[PDB]
Amino acid sequence: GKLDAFIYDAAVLNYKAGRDEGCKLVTIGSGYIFATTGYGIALQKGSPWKRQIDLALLQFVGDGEMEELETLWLTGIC
Amino acid sequence: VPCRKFVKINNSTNEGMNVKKCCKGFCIDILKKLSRTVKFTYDLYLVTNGKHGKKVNNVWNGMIGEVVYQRAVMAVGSLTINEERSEVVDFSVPFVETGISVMVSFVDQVTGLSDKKFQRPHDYSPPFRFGTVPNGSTERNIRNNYPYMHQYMTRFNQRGVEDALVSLKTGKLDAFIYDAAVLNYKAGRDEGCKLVTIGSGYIFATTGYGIALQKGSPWKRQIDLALLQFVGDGEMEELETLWLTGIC
Amino acid sequence: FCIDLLIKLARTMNFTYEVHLVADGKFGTQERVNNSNKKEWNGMMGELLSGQADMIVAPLTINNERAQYIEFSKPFKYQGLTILVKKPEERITGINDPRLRNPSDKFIYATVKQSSVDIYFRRQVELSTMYRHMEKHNYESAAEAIQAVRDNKLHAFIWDSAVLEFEASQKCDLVTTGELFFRSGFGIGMRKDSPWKQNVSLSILKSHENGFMEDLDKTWVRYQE
Repeated sequence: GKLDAFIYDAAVLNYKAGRDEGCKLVTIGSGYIFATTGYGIALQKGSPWKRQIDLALLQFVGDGEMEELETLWLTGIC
Repeated sequence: VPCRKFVKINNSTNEGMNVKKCCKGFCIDILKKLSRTVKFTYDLYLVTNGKHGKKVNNVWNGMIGEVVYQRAVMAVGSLTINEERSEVVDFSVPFVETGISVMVSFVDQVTGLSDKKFQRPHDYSPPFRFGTVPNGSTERNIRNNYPYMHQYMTRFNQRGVEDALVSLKTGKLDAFIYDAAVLNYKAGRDEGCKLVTIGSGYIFATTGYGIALQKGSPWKRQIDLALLQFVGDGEMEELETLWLTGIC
Repeated sequence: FCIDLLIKLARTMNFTYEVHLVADGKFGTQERVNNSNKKEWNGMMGELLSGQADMIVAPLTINNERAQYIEFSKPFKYQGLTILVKKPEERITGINDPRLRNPSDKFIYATVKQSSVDIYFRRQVELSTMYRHMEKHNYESAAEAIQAVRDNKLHAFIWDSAVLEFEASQKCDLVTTGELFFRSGFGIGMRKDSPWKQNVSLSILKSHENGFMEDLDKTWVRYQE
């Protein structure tokens, strides 16, 4: 009770609420009145590795393997 | 995976064609994972003589005739294990708990092999009926258990698994004796679910499914390690989730 | 049970025997000896590989590690794993409980110290949290866990199926879980390539084909109270 609310990123708080004892803290929505951005991979300007990394990410998303990793490393209870 | 089968053209001559077809399923996944792990080469094809195997006066047939006479190496497909099959070849370790079971139409009439129905159908007022598949090792198991049961089953025979399924759905058959998990898979995808299994393998045979290899094969220890690797990490449970549907 | 199995083996094949017991209450694990960085075994495997024992007649948990070192026979028992609880969600329904994925000081679950279940979980590279949690509460024998959960001090215990089914038939407060995972088999612990393998395995299969397994069920398994 030393703080009322806390502004942070969405999915990390979703993972912390998905493993919290009793689920006392409650999130707000799913990013409706928020930024709702994404995470990428930062590369330097002029690196030739960008296209292969993009093809590998589109391979990892487009087969459910990314969904399997998100099922493994996230638990959306309560 | 590709496969071939020597299918004959007509019944006057013995000439035929090796028709090439595609194969999926559970043992196909087992063979693909063995090719991933052990890193060998396989020559998969279908049998043309018939069923699993039956000693017709010291003459075998089917996959037993292919393995014992050394025209092939091993059988990835399912096979029941009894005394003389373990005499003629060497089986691997089992991987799945598949006994036998009886399919009938919660209340339960038959309790198991110690049923009072298994003495005389004149004791009960409706004359019921139950048989097995022809040329099967379950017939040999019954003939080693009870020859009188074979004498009653001789008038109760049938032809096909799907034919016996249609006979149970319409009413041309009362009960049927088969293995457990295959009937569980056929009942888990059946519309209506009127046919109810009996027990979970308590008064039954409770055997397993292995891979028969030749006597003295060097691959036997590697296959025995690979099966325990495939079961001991939940990957066999993943294949059971893929190829079985446990309802209710 | 296994004493009557050995009686059946001595009735089938004529051989005498010498029944003794292992010095501890452990199966045997692969542990660093405290000098020269050498692997050693202990327990029943440590007494078997030293030449002091000949045949381990025990419900041996068949795995890939022990198959690399010794030869195995055909399994006589076929069963899975289950959770011992005492009787709001009083059941757990297996490993897929998310509260057991990230445990705490409330859900107290453990297993027998130096058991093959711990090795099977050690192969599982995605359940290291349970491996770090259960190491603080491992007991010597399973009867210690039965007595501890009898005093409502434990909360879950991974164990074989039919043993806890028989204990549930003995005591009605002992409740098993619903799921059935790790469907494996228990056989006879054996040596390497030896003439005591083929004839003994044929005798075991002869015990499988007849109603002697049903007779052993009539002794202990089918008998209820």
